[PDB]
Amino acid sequence: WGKEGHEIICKIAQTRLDETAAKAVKELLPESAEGDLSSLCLWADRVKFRYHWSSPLHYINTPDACSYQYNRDCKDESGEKGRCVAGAIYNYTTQLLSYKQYNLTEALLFVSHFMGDIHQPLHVSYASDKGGNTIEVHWYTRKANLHHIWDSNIIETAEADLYNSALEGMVDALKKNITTEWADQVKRWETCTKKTACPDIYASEGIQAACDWAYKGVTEGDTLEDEYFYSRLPIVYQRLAQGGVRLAATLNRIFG
Ligand SMILES: *[C@@H]1O[C@H](CO)[C@@H](O[C@@H]2O[C@H](CO)[C@@H](O[C@@H]3O[C@H](CO)[C@@H](O)[C@H](O)[C@@H]3O)[C@H](O)[C@H]2NC(C)=O)[C@H](O)[C@H]1NC(C)=O
Ligand SMILES: *[C@@H]1O[C@H](CO)[C@@H](O[C@@H]2O[C@H](CO)[C@@H](O)[C@H](O)[C@H]2NC(C)=O)[C@H](O)[C@H]1NC(C)=O
Ligand SMILES: *[C@@H]1O[C@H](CO)[C@@H](O[C@@H]2O[C@H](CO)[C@@H](O)[C@H](O)[C@H]2NC(C)=O)[C@H](O)[C@H]1NC(C)=O
Ligand SMILES: Nc1ncnc2[nH]cnc12
Ligand SMILES: [Zn+2]
Ligand SMILES: [Zn+2]
Ligand SMILES: [Zn+2]
Repeated sequence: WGKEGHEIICKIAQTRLDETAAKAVKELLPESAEGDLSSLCLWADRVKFRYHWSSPLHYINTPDACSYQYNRDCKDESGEKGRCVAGAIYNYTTQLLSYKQYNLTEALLFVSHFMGDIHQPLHVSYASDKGGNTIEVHWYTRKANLHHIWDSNIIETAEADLYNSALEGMVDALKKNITTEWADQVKRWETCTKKTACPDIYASEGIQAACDWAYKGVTEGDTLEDEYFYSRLPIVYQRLAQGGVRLAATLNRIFG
């Protein structure tokens, strides 16, 4: 996701931390963050070139089908197994279990960003179109690629048009629904029988959404506007809420 999506996910997650995880996050954040995890939830995107080995860790490339399997797909262009967002999440969550050898401030920031990215449908999608990056369309009157529409345009258009430029408005509405509309599902989103995290569950859901909602109905050159926007917005809400709820559930398991 772009900045807004990661901020939303981290804002939701930080208010769902239990006391031991809230304590560990406050201790691991640098002073400049002023205690706010969401002020650094895009840090990982800012080291894609300084730490070039980290670039493939933001997504998963799959064959053209609605299927995801860790052993088949979690590898980078060189074929090195484990170098994809699911493998990164296992890596950095395992490093945080050592909290109170690695920089754990970086592990916390990578886990926060990657838990977000693994919930963007087009970050678990086709290698053949680079996760929709090569599908060129128009978002209303402007040129955009489909990947960027999902990382940024849908959220930005909702923030301006539906929330009158208050992104805290979108956060607040998601938090209200996590409490009043989605409570039973939220309990399932939080459940993980693994030691730490369950990224393969989230990636499987994500390629299914890429097929059914993101790629669906889209052809190079189409103009995506109100019909696509209103029909896809609920899936974006769902994924941002799942990302926030799961990031908190994971950090609570790790630090507890
Ligand atoms: C798990 O997390 C660790 C910590 O961020 C990652 O370690 C980093 O791994 C990369 C290689 O993938 C290392 O870079 C390479 O280093 C060697 C020289 O040491 C150099 O020959 C290569 O050109 C490249 O720069 C990097 O140094 C290393 N960083 C640390 C602090 O250990 C690891 O990649 C992650 N694995 C995942 C997410 O699957
Ligand atoms: C752990 O990693 C973080 C992020 O890479 C380091 O913090 C950065 O430190 C440099 C100076 O070395 C500053 O210019 C950056 O502003 C810092 N980034 C952030 C996000 O705070 C941190 O120093 C590392 N801790 C170590 C080496 O023990
Ligand atoms: C929170 O949930 C409410 C209720 O489901 C959502 O509002 C509904 O949105 C649908 C479109 O998905 C409309 O067709 C209904 O008319 C709305 N219902 C009501 C009572 O207004 C709302 O969009 C959700 N907000 C978030 C951020 O998830
Ligand atoms: N190749 C790729 N596949 C999916 N998402 C991406 N984001 C940046 N590059 C990507
Ligand atoms: Zn992102
Ligand atoms: Zn992206
Ligand atoms: Zn990213």
